Amino acid sequence: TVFHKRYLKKIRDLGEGHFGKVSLYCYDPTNDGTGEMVAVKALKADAGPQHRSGWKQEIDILRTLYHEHIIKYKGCCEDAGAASLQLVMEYVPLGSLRDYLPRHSIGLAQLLLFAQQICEGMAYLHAQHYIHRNLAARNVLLDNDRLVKIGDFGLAKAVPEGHEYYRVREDGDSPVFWYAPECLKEYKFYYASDVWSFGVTLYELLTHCDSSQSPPTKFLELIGIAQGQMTVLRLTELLERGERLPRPDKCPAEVYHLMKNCWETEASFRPTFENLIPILKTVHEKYRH
Ligand SMILES: N#Cc1cc(Cl)c(C(=O)Nc2ccnc(NC(=O)C3CC3)c2)c(Cl)c1
Repeated sequence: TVFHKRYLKKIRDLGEGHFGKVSLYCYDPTNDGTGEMVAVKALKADAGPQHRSGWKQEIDILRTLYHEHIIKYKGCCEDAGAASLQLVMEYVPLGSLRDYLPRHSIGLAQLLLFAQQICEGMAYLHAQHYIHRNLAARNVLLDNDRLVKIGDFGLAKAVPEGHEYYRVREDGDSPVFWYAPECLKEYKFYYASDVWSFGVTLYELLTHCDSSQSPPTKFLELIGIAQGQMTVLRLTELLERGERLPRPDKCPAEVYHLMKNCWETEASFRPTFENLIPILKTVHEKYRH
């Protein structure tokens, strides 16, 4: 699929991803205004070869993924000004849950349905031999009150069939407050590491993405702000001591125990995304009416 820059009409900026900005565009070749709304993710024109290779990877991965709980790849547009490809994705009407939840009081059963859907999209992603490496409520988009879609794949990587992990490197933009201890210490990302991040994402939905209850806030309240280059080391240590994010207000005790099970120090003790699907289907059924 191909898109033409001449027919793209900018509405407003949607935000910042891993490898650039996301903008709301009205693709209208008829010139009336009835054209379909598209989310266009662009690579910054000033980025070096280290990001240009990572951006091409993001497009390639999203183009090969097809699932109801994963943002749809619409096509590619030739960016004449940046000499790269502009990622054309579907416009998810309600946006990210990080922006949606603090302003819209969403029921317990409804949030449980979202987590179930995240697990469904994540199980497919793992079946296609890919790790997300950036699972957070910030990267979970809402299409309607009963439908959720996984957003950005800037940090997503292909796990080669022979191995169960992918070796990561030192980076300042790493979502460390959503990362398992094995990613922070041994620099290894397993399929179980995405399950740890889901547990954190589930914690966010249950707090209604309240920034004062957010993972960086709660962990920095424990670590402190005057720890030099040892913020991640102090994070690794508290996670080893068995310290975890607190139970959100009105969150059921059994749901918090599922969270803690996604937060097992040992990667092998953590449930897979396939194990979580029938479990969340039942928990959602219990809390619905
Ligand atoms: N960090 C980060 C981060 C993560 C993601 Cl996944 C996005 C993103 O792609 N958001 C999208 C995509 C498509 N439609 C909408 N929809 C809306 O924004 C509607 C409210 C208007 C939002 C952004 Cl911008 C920043």
